[PDB]
Amino acid sequence: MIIDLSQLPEPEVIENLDFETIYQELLGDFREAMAGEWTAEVESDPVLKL
Amino acid sequence: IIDLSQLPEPEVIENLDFETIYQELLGDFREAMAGEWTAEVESDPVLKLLQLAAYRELLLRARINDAARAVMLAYASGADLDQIGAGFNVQRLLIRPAQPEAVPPVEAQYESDKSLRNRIQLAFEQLSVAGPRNAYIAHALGADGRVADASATSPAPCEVLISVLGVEGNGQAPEAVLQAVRLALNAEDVRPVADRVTVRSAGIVPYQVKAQLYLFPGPEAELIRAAAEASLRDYISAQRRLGRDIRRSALFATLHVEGVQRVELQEPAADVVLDETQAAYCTGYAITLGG
Amino acid sequence: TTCRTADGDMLDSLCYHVYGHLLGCVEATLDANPGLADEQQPFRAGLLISFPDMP
Amino acid sequence: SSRLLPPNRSSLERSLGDVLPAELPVPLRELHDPARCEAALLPYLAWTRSVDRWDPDWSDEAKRNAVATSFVLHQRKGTLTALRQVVEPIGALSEVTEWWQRSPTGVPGTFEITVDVSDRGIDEGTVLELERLLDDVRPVSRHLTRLDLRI
Amino acid sequence: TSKKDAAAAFGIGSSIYLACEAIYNRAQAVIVAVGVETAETPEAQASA
Amino acid sequence: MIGMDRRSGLPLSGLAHLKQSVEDILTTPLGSRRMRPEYGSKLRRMVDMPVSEGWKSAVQAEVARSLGRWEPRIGLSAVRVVAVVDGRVDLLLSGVFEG
Amino acid sequence: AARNAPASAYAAGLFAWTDAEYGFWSSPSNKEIKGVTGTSRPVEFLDGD
Repeated sequence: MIIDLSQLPEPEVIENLDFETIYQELLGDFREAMAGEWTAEVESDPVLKL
Repeated sequence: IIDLSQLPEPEVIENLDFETIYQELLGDFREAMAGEWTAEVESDPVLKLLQLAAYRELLLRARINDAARAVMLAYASGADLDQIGAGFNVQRLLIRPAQPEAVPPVEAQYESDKSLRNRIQLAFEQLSVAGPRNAYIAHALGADGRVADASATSPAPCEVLISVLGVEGNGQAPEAVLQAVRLALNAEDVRPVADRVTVRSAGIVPYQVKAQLYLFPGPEAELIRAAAEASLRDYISAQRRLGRDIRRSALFATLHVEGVQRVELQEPAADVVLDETQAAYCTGYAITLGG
Repeated sequence: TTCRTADGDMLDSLCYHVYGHLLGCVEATLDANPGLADEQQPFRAGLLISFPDMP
Repeated sequence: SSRLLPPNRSSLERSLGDVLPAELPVPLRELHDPARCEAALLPYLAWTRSVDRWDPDWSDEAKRNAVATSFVLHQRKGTLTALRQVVEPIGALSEVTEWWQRSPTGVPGTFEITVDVSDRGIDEGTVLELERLLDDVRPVSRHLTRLDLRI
Repeated sequence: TSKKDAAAAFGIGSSIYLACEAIYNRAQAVIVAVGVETAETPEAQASA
Repeated sequence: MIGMDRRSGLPLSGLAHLKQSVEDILTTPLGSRRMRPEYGSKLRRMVDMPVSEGWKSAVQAEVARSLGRWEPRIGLSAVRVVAVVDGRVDLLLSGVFEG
Repeated sequence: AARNAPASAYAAGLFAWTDAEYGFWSSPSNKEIKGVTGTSRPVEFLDGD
């Protein structure tokens, strides 16, 4: 009497990922860390390369 | 059957602090920029990038560790043992499931933690149907209104003495609940072997404890006194879960909470012995303060 | 829809030509591929990436 | 790395592409292979495989085979084959008893076994463990506490 | 043609890699390097 | 807007930040950026195309496109092909200064 | 630490850089050397003397 694997709930450690919810955090971790000394959110600025 | 999820945490990757990660990145950076490093190069925007990068693998050494907890049965949380128990033939069952007697008060309930993991621990003790020491144990934990089992044999061979203990209240388990183990052990035992089923195989002696604790002059003595029984009233029910002994030191360490400088014990003159056969029951406690 | 890479191809460049956008389309490719992330980001000459449908 | 960055890049950005990612090993698949676990976290895996008896004195070649073959030992407890492999660190397989070697219908006790173990590598001690090391393989009432040994 | 090409062809820490290190930081140009073995006396190094 | 210099990390806002963004755009190809396949220029793909009067209509478009997309603080004046020497095409790009 | 370089390879770094930046008709005689951190026997050039 084995249980089929297709009726299990989804686990905790598997995460749907997003590039944006990592990259928009890195904006919101660097902008507050500069204290307004960096304010060029244009993509050609070489902070958005890195 | 001992819970492994009550230990200090194991580190599969080392967990460095923020400062030695930063200087480890700077050293690699100097080697890469060798021949080009200048005082102007280490500017304020560049340094604040490196202070981010020292923090991101501070959250990745914390990511590998927090992932490796929930893979091992040591410190795995809910909705994640279903992936581990499927590897050990463990499916959660229904203990009075969601029957809506009335439709707005929904009453849904599953098996909780720290006992479903125990079944996973006993998963490999359910493979052998030739009856080792634990297969009589690990099949008798299919019921709910009991506690775990212990096996012994004093008489002539193929006479199994199993002690079906049960935690539901004051001692004696009902004989109608005793008949359920033969419904759980029919095609799991060996056929020539024959067991006798004794619920209380040695006897019950009444025990107590009387402790005169001290608290500090300071915070409130209502929630600190009551916090001692939060680690004690679930501890006494876990003693016959392994069938093993209680000590004098069990009556000390389960009463040390935040705000304790010394404790004291008077109820035993000397410690008693409780073997795998011998067990006892605790009737009623009274832990107050001396101050 | 399994495709074969080359030895210098990269993941976000490949699935932009296939899908047309990259919002939610790269990490879904790493999700439905066993051991792709373990492999180095500059892919080897003959690895197989199975691109899923409905990104 | 440097290649990941666009072709037009300074030598400052080319250095930061090797530093700002800062990749790490993920030693997660090695946690469930007993032949590839580290020695510091090996008794975590010995718990979930229900390894009943364990010693912190063996060599690492003698510790990993006790975890890897913990499935086969508990799968067929009654069979002789598991008994052969439960004595793994003590290299010993000489002789096993059976009914018809004794003529008067077995011993009183319905033929509890007196197995043979031969150890030449270690001579000091090694006796007081063997009456309880074989206790988990032994059923509760199919065998009696009679035992034989050999050094 | 590059800073890594001088480290592989003459070794890091050589006296001629340190000269290519001086060039590839300011500029990026083609270097036709010869490279000689270290003579014993400093007077015989000039003859090499 | 205040940004950092590409080499040497120095914070410069007006003069070289407007120059390190335009001069990078003309030689950065499309798809070289990570998760941004539309940043860059087609000027790296304009190499070895035949120099016709329809080719200058594309380069004056791609200068007006790739700078019109990702550099709004630059007003393009004129992209005049002024010399064809040895296959080398001299395109003069005089840009206005803002800020 | 700070070692003494022959300062001849650092001058050829400027002859190769000005030909790529300003052209082969441009003298490298005002351009900056990047890797240095000093100069043995420092020479005097104050403003206009």
